Amino acid sequence: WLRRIKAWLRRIKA
Repeated sequence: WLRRIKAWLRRIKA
């Protein structure tokens, strides 16, 4: 969750 969602941040555009 420190490498997938930090990039999912890119997918979620949170």
